[PDB]
Amino acid sequence: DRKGGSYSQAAGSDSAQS
Amino acid sequence: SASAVYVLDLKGKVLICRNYRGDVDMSEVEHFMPILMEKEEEGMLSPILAHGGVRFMWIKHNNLYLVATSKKNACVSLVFSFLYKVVQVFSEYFKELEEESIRDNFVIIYELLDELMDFGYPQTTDSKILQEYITQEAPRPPATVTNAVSWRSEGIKYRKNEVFLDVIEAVNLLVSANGNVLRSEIVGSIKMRVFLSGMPELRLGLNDKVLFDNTGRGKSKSVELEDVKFHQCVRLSRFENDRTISFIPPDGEFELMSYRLNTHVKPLIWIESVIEKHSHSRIEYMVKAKSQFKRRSTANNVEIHIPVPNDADSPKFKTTVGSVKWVPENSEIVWSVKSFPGGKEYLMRAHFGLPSVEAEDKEGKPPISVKFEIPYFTTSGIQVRYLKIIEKSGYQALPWVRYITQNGDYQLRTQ
Amino acid sequence: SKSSVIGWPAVRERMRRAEPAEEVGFPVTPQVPLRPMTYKAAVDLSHFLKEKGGLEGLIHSQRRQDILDLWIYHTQGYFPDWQNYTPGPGVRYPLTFGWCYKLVPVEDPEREVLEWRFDSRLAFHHVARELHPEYFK
Amino acid sequence: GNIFANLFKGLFGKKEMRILMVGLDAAGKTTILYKLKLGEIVTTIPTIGFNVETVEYKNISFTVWDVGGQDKIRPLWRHYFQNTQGLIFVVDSNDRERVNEAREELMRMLAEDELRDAVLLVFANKQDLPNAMNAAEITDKLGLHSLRHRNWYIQATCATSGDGLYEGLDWLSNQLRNQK
Ligand SMILES: Nc1nc2c(ncn2[C@@H]2O[C@H](COP(=O)(O)OP(=O)(O)OP(=O)(O)O)[C@@H](O)[C@H]2O)c(=O)[nH]1
Ligand SMILES: [Mg+2]
Repeated sequence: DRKGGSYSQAAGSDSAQS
Repeated sequence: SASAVYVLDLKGKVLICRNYRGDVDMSEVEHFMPILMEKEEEGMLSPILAHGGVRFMWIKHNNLYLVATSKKNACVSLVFSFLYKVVQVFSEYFKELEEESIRDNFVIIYELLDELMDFGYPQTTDSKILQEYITQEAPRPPATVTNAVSWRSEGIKYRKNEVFLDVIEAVNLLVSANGNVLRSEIVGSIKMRVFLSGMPELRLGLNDKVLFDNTGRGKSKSVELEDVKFHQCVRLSRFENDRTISFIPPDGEFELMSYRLNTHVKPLIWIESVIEKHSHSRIEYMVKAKSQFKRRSTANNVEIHIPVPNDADSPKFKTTVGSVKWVPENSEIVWSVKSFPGGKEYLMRAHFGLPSVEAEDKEGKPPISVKFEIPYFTTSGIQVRYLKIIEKSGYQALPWVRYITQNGDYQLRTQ
Repeated sequence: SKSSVIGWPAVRERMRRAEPAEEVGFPVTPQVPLRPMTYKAAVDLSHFLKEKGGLEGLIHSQRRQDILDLWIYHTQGYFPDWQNYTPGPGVRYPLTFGWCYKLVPVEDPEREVLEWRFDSRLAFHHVARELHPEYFK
Repeated sequence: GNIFANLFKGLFGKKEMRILMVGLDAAGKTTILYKLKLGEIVTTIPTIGFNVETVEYKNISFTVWDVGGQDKIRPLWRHYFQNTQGLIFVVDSNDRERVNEAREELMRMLAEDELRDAVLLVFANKQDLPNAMNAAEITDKLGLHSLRHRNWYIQATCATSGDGLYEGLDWLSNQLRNQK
């Protein structure tokens, strides 16, 4: 855990925009 | 166009001096202290002084003033930027910025000052790059300084490829005494701690309103960042062409982009405070805090500062949730709340005495500032879409990011 | 996907209940991944919707589309931006490649009645990209 | 926490209480205070400043803070209003022209929101001449019954004799202390 909000994984790019 | 960059102290003694052009005599620093004292005592004190034909432009540090003398029509903005870069380099090299390290790190301090700027024109300012050529515990300079990429040293290898992001929000509200908010702006801050192998070219992608409009998806929740300030690694041309945020992340923690857009929504925390201050008899503080944020978000470490009287004594706090303590050093009541669930309402009833003898001079009405910090809550609604980590060797990155919502210049004007 | 299968009937019922024509904030699930919908994911979702039914032939509405996008985001973590249709008038193709769902007339493009129609050629032919190359970059 | 020490102290008497001495000049306030403390009619010069004394009776330290009735000291009564629990008003029934001034001063002192818990204590001073009024005519003239949320009690005390001081002290103790 960590104060200020748990870290979340990020995507690689806009998969819906090609 | 600084003539001599010097570091002063609280007693007027120059801890360290390093002339760059020699056009200003080293004895002019002695008159800087009397000039600063005269300016402070008359209300005309400014960061840029003027000793006849020589201007002493410098900023105020934690314990010493980094005054940089100049004689010609040098760029004040350039001098300020050089001073800020020097302060950042000192902070990176030395964990403390005080007189304890000035007199103990002179051997490396002199070398850093000499290498940073020559003839008044700075050339190297990257702490990470500068740490490979000037150390306090010498090889040839790294090719990063000579190469175009001066913010990412080549050859960096790590066991894992993890990049931690930090979407820190700054909720600043300027609420007047009439109850209306005048300045309500939210400044984003995307600080990432990139730790990867090699020199990856990060391709940051977010749900920007401009990008959504260009792609044709200008109908969902998009962050309308009025001003976007990218870092040095971020390519300005790529962002100006098609809103492409492509840059090489540095090794360590650094600020990639700093969004800043106005906010037209209601404040997350609403403070309804009253002042039933009797004429030299007593005072009442009917302060009520209303949380307008979402109930799913909790404002951890909520500290709504209520400015109490300076000469108030024997105060009593009648609150509901959270501990209320009065600090005589700050002359205010700190309404500290550990956990503040969204939609909660905390009511406090202050009661403090007052001396019979009236004060000789007025003390003013400092604004009430809250210290709410709700993690995992993005007020602007901006969400990261993708992060294109591309490396020539080829590796599977594991990017990470967290959203933190806090209070910036969230002050409330008093009556 | 057991969760997706369970949510499909409730989502279809909610969409049917809403006619064809209060809380502030944007909470985010802790540790829940958020990313745009992929072409393979869009194709799988379209195939699942076609097999289960309730989406093919249903009257297209803003409320129903928003509810479906919100349910998809909740059950999968996909941003509600890939469920976009090409501007009218006429048949609107999905903006995101791989989507098998499209809007076709049922009778100003805003007042034209549109319904969701399955189209397997959407996952293979970039009709939306070809129609709007500028929007695809 | 433990309150055994407090109970032990209260078993033999712990409460002390406070009191105030205000009123017009030459109203017997200094003489009344001297009689309460010592028990003799001591002649003193007019109180330019103030006199502070204490009286020990009924196991309660009744501290008396005499305040003069001078014009320059009339607005100085607010200094003693801080950390004050009691208040005693000394009327001057032998001064018909000064009766209105004393009533106005009492009304001004009683019209402050800081002094609310101090119960009214009207003492009929100079109760030795035939011109002195009774215990009801003075109260009726001063309108003591119209003081909302004020517990006032009119008592006649003779400065030369000292009669009625014990009754006033008992009334003050009963108003301050609400125990057996
Ligand atoms: N002879 C006589 N004089 C009284 C009596 N009661 C009040 N006085 C008058 O009241 C005055 C009392 O003054 P002090 O005892 O010195 O104190 P005080 O009442 O506060 O008067 P100031 O000091 O002027 O404020 C005396 O000078 C008397 O003239 C009384 O019963 N007999
Ligand atoms: Mg006297």
